[PDB]
Amino acid sequence: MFFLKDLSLILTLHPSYFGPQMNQYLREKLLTDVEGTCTGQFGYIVTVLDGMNIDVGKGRIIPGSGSAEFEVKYRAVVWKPFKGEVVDAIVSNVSPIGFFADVGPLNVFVSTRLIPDNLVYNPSNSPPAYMSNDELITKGSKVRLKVVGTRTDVNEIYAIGSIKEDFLGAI
Amino acid sequence: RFQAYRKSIKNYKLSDVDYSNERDWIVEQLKLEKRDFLQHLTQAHSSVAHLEEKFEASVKKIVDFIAIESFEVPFIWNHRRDYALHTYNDDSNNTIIVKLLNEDDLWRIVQLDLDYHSIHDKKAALSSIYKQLDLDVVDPTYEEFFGSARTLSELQDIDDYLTFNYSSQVKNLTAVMKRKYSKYAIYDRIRQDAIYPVVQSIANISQMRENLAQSKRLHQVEDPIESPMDMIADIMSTEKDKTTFISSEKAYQAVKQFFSEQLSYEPFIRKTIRTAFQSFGVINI
Amino acid sequence: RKAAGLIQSIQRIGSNLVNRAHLITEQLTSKTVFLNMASFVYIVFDPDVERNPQGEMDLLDSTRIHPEDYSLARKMAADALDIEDIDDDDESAMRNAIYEMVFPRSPPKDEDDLTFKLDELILDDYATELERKHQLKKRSTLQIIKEELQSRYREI
Amino acid sequence: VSTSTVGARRRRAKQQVDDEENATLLRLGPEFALKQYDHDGNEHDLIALSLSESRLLIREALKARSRARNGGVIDDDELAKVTSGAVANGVVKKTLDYLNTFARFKDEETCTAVDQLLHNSSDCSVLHPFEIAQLSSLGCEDVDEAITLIPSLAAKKEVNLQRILDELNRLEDP
Repeated sequence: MFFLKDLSLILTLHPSYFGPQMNQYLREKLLTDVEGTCTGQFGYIVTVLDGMNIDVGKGRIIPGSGSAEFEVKYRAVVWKPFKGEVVDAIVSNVSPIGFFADVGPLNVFVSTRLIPDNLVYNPSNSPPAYMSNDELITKGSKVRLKVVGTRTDVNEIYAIGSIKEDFLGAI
Repeated sequence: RFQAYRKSIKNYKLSDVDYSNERDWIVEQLKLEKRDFLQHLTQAHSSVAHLEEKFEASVKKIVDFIAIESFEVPFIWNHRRDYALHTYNDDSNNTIIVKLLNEDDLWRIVQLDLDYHSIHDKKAALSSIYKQLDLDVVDPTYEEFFGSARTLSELQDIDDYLTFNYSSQVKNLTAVMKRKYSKYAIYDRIRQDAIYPVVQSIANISQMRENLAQSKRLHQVEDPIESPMDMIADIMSTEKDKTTFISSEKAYQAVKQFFSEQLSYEPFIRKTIRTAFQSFGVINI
Repeated sequence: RKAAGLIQSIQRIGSNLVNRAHLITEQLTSKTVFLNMASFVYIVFDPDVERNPQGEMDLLDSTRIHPEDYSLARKMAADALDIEDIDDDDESAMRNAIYEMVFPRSPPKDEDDLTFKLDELILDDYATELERKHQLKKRSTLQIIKEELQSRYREI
Repeated sequence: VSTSTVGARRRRAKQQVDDEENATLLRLGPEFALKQYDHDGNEHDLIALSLSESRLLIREALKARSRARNGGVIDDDELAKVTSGAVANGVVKKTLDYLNTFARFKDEETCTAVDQLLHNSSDCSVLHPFEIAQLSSLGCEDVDEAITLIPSLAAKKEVNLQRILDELNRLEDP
């Protein structure tokens, strides 16, 4: 789910960049170091609002190392999945152990043990799919799934979905 | 090994008709795959008549062994290779051995029999679906393309054609509730709407199918006495109560898209395009 | 799984298997599995134990010849010996004929063993006779049998 | 890396059950609590975003940045290529693809009307912003379906759920 959050970043600048263009350079450095990153605490930062008018304040010189430390506060759009949430998805891969879907930047893996039994995996089909009499879910097929668990990594998030309840599966 | 191969196969023991169909499909698959080998054998050994007929007989016998008698490949190759080679005598009556098959061909036999056992369930499902449709008149296109159906792609084409041209009937049979939106609901509305007669008047479906199958003109597409815009606007004005369209241009676009869907779901166009691409297509990156 | 169960059953029964038929008699396997695996598993024959004619350890069990073709191998051996006294149903005489052919009590005076005389037999005639009697294409099988008699398990 | 405006949170002895993330229970954790603080420390509400609002905001910000980088002189692929960073480019491409392929409302005025309906409504004055975002995003059609997908709305039976759903379906472009 997408949100607006007020975040802050600590930026350290080498003395070789102490020029008139210091502020703009700090802005592009912030944009390059925040746009697209993935933090387990917050999720995924997709964009920074008002990216060219961010206040940086006054940097403090670190005693003994010369480099200046800047405290940058900004508002950004953040997306983070939650346990027990039902969202739309697009299937990216089909495999005997289960199928992998994509919910924005997040890639969700659904095991066969969380798939209804009638959706038997068909490897002979082109492309291979988990199909039933009235349902056929393959690569590129819209699916509505509920996120059950989320795994936190260093700079990545792994989520597990399920389609075993009602109003789920193919859409 | 056979148990591992057949673990996913719930229904294995086919009927005699299905067994013969499997043998024919396997023979055709090998002939398509080993066309170069068969051609070289026929060209080099042109003196012997119907070498490929003996090849088909040997393939049928090998399939019989593997399926009915459950014989592993090395046992067949070490104790039944007499069937796999045809000993003919030349004009000098010298005994010449002709290695019709190799062990790799027996592995191909196993893979092909597994493939046909897989597609047999799909073809039975399509047959059951058609029987549930229970058409008053048997669709000639259905029979013509089902008789020549070999690949699962053609079975999928049959399914798409049947579902498109009987969307209301298929939906009723499903009914005979999760609010999944039928992608053919708009086309069903067009069928129910007063503009569907115009879609008929564009061209006769049966005449179109006959002309396409013949590949030459059997009937001439008769142009209606009034223009598409004229007829659409006239019917909209005279049936404002039932014409769900807002503007005549919207009805025109709906008729065009319905005709496009009708043409797209025609199995013959898809089959011809697939054959052309498989024969003369190129690869670009 | 099947090999593990088979070796466990063999170990429980005894130290070794006597002959291929015991794979069926001792309930060691089923029918189709035995038929498939029959020729690919063997027991090393030993002329020291051959002394008793009643030896259950068949000599053909140390060859690629299928157990279903042991009678055919015996018939070919009788054909090579050129002994017409034995009919086609005296299996004990066929066993003694194989005993003499492969392990004669008296070594041959010349260097041509009795197994060499199998080359004088015409395989095409026997194949045609078999195909007429029971509709069997077994000429390659007869060739393999002759090869096995000429050398037991030649390296391939 | 980035630090939230909420700090402190030192050691204690009590342990609470409203700490684990759960969408059904509407327990979003401390950093996503209902009450937030801005850079001035004033009171602030949690700001959820539906796919329509998120798409509008991301498109506006990206096109503003693209215009600024060109000296103030539409395609999603070009707009994604505007950003810097190959991984960032891929992430924004994936987000844009998701938003485009599931955009219920691609028009500013439709989204504005939807937000006005979901905010100014007397029944919706109690609705959690997460519930509002889920309703505007999933595009549910039935009261039972919405309740099954959103367990929180089951306990809120003072909501004109069916007519609001029909209003959303009407506003949804067919």
